[PDB]
Amino acid sequence: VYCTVLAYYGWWLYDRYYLFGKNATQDIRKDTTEVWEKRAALNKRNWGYNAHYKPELERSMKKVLYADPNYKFPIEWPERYMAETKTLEQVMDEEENWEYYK
Amino acid sequence: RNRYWWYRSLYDDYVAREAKLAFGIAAFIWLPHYYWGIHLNRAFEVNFSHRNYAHEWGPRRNRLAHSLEFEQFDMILENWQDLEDEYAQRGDGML
Amino acid sequence: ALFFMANTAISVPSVLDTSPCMKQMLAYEDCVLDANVPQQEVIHPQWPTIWPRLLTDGKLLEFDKVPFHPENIYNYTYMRPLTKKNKQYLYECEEERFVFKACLRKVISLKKTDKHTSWDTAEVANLQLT
Amino acid sequence: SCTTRRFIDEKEKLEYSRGYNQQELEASKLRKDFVKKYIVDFDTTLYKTQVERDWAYIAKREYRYEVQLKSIGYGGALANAVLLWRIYANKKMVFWPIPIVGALGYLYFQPVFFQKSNKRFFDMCNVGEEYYLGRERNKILRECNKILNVEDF
Amino acid sequence: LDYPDTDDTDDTETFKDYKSFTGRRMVDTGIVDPLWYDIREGKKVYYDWAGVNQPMEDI
Amino acid sequence: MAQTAHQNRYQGGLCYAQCNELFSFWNPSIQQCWKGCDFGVGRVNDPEGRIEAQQMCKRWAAELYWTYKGELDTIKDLRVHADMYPTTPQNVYRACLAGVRRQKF
Amino acid sequence: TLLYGANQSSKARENKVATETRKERMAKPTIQLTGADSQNPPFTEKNINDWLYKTVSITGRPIHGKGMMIPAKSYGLHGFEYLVPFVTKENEDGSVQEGLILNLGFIPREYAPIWARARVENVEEQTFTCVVTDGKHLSEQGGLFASNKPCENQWEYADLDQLAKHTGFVNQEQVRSCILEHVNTETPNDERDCRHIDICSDYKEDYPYKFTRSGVLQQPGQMYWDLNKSASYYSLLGL
Amino acid sequence: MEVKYRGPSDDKLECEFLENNLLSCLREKSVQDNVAKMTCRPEFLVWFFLECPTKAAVYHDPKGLRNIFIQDKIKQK
Repeated sequence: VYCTVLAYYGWWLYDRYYLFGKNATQDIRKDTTEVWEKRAALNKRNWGYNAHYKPELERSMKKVLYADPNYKFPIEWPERYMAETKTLEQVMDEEENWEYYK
Repeated sequence: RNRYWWYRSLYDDYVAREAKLAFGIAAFIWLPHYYWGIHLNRAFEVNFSHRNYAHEWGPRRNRLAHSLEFEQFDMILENWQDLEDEYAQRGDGML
Repeated sequence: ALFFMANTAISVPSVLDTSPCMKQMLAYEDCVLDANVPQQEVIHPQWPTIWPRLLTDGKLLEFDKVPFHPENIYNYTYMRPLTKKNKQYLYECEEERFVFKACLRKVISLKKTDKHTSWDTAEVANLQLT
Repeated sequence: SCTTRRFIDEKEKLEYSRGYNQQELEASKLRKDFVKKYIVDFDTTLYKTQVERDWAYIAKREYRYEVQLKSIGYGGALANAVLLWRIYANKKMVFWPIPIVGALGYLYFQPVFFQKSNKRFFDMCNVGEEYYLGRERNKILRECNKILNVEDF
Repeated sequence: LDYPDTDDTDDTETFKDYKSFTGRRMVDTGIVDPLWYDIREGKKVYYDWAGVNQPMEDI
Repeated sequence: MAQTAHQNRYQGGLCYAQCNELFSFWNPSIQQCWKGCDFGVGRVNDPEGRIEAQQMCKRWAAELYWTYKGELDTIKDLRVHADMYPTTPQNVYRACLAGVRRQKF
Repeated sequence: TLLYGANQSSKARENKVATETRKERMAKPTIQLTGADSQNPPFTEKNINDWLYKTVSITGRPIHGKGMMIPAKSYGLHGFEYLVPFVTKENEDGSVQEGLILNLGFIPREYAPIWARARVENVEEQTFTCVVTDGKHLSEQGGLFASNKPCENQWEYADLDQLAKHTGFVNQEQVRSCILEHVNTETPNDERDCRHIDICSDYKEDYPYKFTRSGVLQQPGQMYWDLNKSASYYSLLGL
Repeated sequence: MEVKYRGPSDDKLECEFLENNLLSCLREKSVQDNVAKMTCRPEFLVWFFLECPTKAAVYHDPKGLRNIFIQDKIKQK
């Protein structure tokens, strides 16, 4: 029976590798929508996106500013790691003509 | 298990008496090695913890010292500016 | 392999950071990073006094610099004065900057006195033993 | 470090050898009560924060090796001495000196090794004022500072 | 002594170096061993503690 | 899957299977596609979570390669093909977006 | 046993009185020795009782090449007391020198050889604040079946005459009179301080480690509490 | 990181150099760097508080700082 068990294990590996799509499709249908939504909610991670300052200080001005839904950061988070594509004169002109919301 | 199978598995030669007597002595000769290995493993873990701290918080403490020195200079500068204001009032009587 | 090392020292924890004003420093640095200011001198909370030209014209060096010629935008960053947007988003970080400066001043006010009998064995209180 | 640990051990030995005053004894009693309760009499895994659990377990391990295991070893040495005496006297193997004299030796030596290393265990609980264990240790530290008219860390 | 030439075997120069301010101070520091020979007449005589044979005669 | 979330591709689920089916077996874009599956786990169904996941893909592409500010916003064609390799931030962004699209639940 | 315990108690009382006397002597401010006063120190075999265990601050140049390493143990470390010939006055040629013996403090056994150190020792004129000390417990630490080997650097106890002969100084009597222990006077003056060398727990100082004012007062193993414990033990054994 | 220990130098010439830099920085920054030529080096300021504790304590003391300011004003005329 040792040979049979070894053959079954080998076939299981072969089927797992070669029928990944079929196996995953069958697995996705074994649970209802609510269970999968709960699992997805449990696995939701930010992965390091928009990890701006989180004010822990109680008197921090940025705490109230961030609580404001109309607060605009100086630059969008994905743009914090992109090289500037405009001249320094244009950058300074735009920043000097910039006006704060509220 | 099967005594006959295990008594002539090793090339039809019988060393079962010495194998049986080996367990009792072998149950105690490994204790010093095991305890000193525990000590060595803890030392390695402490060193890796120190490496992590130095890599991460090493640079941060230097910036904190830099800011401490700058703050000392700021206090001295505030007192110096107060003296400058007093000298601006008393043009030459201060000296 | 599986248990080749025969033991793992999970008891030894990560080195606890016991710096005086580290939390305030990190909070202020995160806030300044939010402002997205090209000048790096703003990392120190004392920049308005150490480099006051950041608020007037940006000339922090008397032509004694080596950052290469002004051919691209990423040059003379300290030779660039703060704009209105930078000034606003740095003012938004004023309370944390003030808390950091207050912590620094209080730490500076701490002096070693003769009642510190535990000075020679301060490592144990600093939690250096694991 | 090894040098720090050796210096702490030898300084504790010297302090125990010279004596322990009266106010020093009061401060030592306060420190020992705090350490005993909050470490030995409590499950260090029940603290809320990970820092508290980790460093309380480190302090408890230090207590285990420096007080529990040392006292067990010294009580066992005393029990071995009594056992050799009784074997020689009775000219046969005896078993009574092991449990009774071992327990008596442990009860004799645990207070000694606790008094010797009270400051070591008390200081290892200095996790900070932000945590419950650190707050309690700081309260006891302020009481000890009042008693000894000094300032500790 | 000074054989074959002072460029190779500078015995007199080293003898003067050890007998000067800098040499005495360097020996005082303990990082330099004491002088191992003496230039008596025109002969370099090694001390007994030096653990070497005496130089051969120039025949 | 050094940059991904699961030890093996089979734990990723149907999304990783679709990512494998999207590109040829020698194409390293699949891993980037896998990262898309990671970004849109609890976000694809939420109307703003989908936009958040797309922004996460843009940030990921900007962090992997040097990028310019408008470069990822002026892409004419966001479609991908089998032989699309992550040699450019545009390709990384497109693979990540394709992975986000294929994340049910 | 009872006689031994009584003798131990008497020695404990005498040591307590001596420690109080030494604390009173060391509480005084340091006596400065600069210029000619250093070249002709007031210490002598006849006047030593006036300056015994007394804090001076003398300028002179130490000789690290001919340092003696008296075996000693400090906080569980088997190391050496680092005696050096301290040259105060010398002629230009350097053949004729006079000075004293300076105990630089504890140096660990690993760094005792000169070649074992990552430094080139400074042998120029330096000012050292040292307590003038008889050097008693160092001279009484060899024990039976132990002896010094001079003409080489082998020591077991601080034999003052042999150390003076090793120094080679002309003023042999003054060298034999006493030794100057390098001390730190910014430390508590009680003998219960339990920090005998000026170090921290991490040993961040540099070897050799100078004594604190409690270290000079400390006779290793013969303090009054140790003798009281011995007396109690011997009384219990006798009775 | 095996960093060895060496205490504050308090060297005469080094502390004179650091104090000259400190005085130049005080004079420059007290007027928001309105001088024609600014010679202040902020970095050396840090070292002034790491290797000259005696002069740092003098500068913190109000009377010592007043004396220093008066002498500097006399020097600058």
